[PDB]
Amino acid sequence: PQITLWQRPLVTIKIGGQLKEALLDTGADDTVLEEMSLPGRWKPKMIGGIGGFIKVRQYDQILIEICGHKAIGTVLVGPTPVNIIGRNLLTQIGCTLNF
Amino acid sequence: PQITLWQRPLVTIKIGGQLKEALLDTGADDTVLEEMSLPGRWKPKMIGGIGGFIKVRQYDQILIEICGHKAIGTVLVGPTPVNIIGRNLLTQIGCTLNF
Ligand SMILES: Cc1c(O)cccc1C(=O)N[C@@H](CSc1ccccc1)[C@H](O)CN1C[C@H]2CCCC[C@H]2C[C@H]1C(=O)NC(C)(C)C
Repeated sequence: PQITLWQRPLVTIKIGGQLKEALLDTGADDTVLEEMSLPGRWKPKMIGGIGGFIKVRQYDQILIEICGHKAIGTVLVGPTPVNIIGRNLLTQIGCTLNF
Repeated sequence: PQITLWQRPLVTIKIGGQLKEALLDTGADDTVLEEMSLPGRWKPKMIGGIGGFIKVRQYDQILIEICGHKAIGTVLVGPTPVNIIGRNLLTQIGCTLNF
């Protein structure tokens, strides 16, 4: 798809069998989702953005579908205001910025 | 142009005759630039990112040129680590996310 930006670029993703809405974010290096239980062992991690750092659980090799495209990568779970799909998964689905 | 996301999408912008590097961010609703003295009055404002809120100065009707493309809109100036070009300006240059 070609997504314009007059509105936030939110899309439906499927992860752990659940549908969730998430923001395509070229400014985020990582993918950070709201608190949820995923299978797998996880590692504590710290990530920062404007405002500061937050503690997150790092899950590796998680399967996630973004608008039907499959991606398998690291997903951070923690107290984010909104679900964010960062560059580690946007590259996997072949997403580019264009003008 | 088409910018891939292997690396952070940093591009050259020009504002008030000064060239600067800035991040194209579909996740940012606003444009936030590193501290700088712009003429004009401004309004105080608080914006939140991942770890919390920061105080910024809002300036209106600022002209920025992004890869030869002019945009004019509100810019927030505050102690950010990187200049962020948000959606309010990205839409003006016809920037789309494509996959
Ligand atoms: C989540 C994340 C990472 O995993 C790794 C690197 C950066 C980020 C990150 O938070 N990036 C942000 C840019 S701010 C930024 C700060 C430093 C470096 C690069 C970008 C997001 O792209 C945009 N970010 C998306 C999202 C983050 C959760 C809170 C709600 C928005 C807030 C918005 C944001 O911060 N907006 C401002 C107007 C304050 C700029």
